[PDB]
Amino acid sequence: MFAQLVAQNVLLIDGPLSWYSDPGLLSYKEDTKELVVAKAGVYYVFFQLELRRVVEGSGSVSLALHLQPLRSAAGAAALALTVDLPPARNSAFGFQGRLLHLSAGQRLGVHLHTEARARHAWQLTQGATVLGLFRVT
Amino acid sequence: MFAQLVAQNVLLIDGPLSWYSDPGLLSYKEDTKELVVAKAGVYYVFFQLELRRVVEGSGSVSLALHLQPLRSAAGAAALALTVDLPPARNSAFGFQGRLLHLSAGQRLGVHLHTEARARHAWQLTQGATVLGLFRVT
Amino acid sequence: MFAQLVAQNVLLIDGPLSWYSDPGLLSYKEDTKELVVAKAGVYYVFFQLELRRVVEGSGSVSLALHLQPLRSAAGAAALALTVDLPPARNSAFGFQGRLLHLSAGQRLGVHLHTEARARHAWQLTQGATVLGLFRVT
Repeated sequence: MFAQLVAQNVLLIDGPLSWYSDPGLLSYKEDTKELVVAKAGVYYVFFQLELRRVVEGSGSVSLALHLQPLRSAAGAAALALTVDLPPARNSAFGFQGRLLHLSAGQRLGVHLHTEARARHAWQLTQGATVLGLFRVT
Repeated sequence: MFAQLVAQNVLLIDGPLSWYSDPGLLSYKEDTKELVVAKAGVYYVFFQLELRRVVEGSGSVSLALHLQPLRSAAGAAALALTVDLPPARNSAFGFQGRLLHLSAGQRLGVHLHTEARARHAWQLTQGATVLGLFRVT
Repeated sequence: MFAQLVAQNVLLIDGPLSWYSDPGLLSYKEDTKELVVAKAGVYYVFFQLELRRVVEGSGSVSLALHLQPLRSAAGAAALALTVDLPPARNSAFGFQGRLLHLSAGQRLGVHLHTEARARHAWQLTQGATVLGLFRVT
């Protein structure tokens, strides 16, 4: 039991990422942009983000994995990655992984936020933003 | 067979980290600040460190995983992470993982060192320093 | 089914890395500098690169994992890591992992490229460049 998805998005538009199964290799829902877990268990979950400067912009970008229905109003992220974008090093890269208890039926969604002096200046390297997981149980 | 711990420490005081089991989810010893492995085997082991600037400080911070009783006077680290702190990007982040042969009964300890022009200026983001592992055997 | 290799190379010479089994712990071929996979399956594959400034140089360094016989003229990398080297932070570090479908008999090779204003100025920290993997199947 495992999965790996690649993000379609290259432009830095805030909100949830759209995914597609990895060509290289539970299921995805294109309508809500939500991965859904079938088997309950402890999963190793990782994601990865590359950025390329395509110009003189700066700031930071954030990925956050949110689990299904929130189950609290607090809205905590199960996984979160921050990457700073230098002003004029034309690339930036983040990797993070950890163990997660996931429930049978639990939807997963990934959100991108960018607080930058130029959201136009950088963009995601196409094919280089990946969410992967496998069951340790 | 797996585990994941979160560091209590936010202040940058040198010496061994204090841990607690992840709320999200072999055993820990609070007295010596040492995780202890029950089953022998090859484990994937990872740790993760986030830092936040809370001011104009700089330098670097280091995490090192040391295995149990040293078994040599050399004192080599099984796992080690270095993160540089820029002077006035208000955050810094390190992730590292690798495969380790671990012995039944082996204690694990994690040490933090900081060589900085202001140890007061940065601190660990609370909940964001994690040590995790699972058996590949 | 797993493996972990450490790179012999410390100097920043372009081309394929030479490896050796991890002292800490399918097979390696010293003649072609190629790891070879025995059992078919989905593997979690990771690599790691540390760099140390040993002087006033700058630029970037790249690792790329290429799979066996190319099977296309395109020559895409299954795994790729980029690390920028600041001019006068005396260290740099990259980690990346993802899930890969690997074929029985498939050779793996890792290539290092450096585009730098001084390839002489930085070098790989000895023992700190690692390629590891384990089967998720």
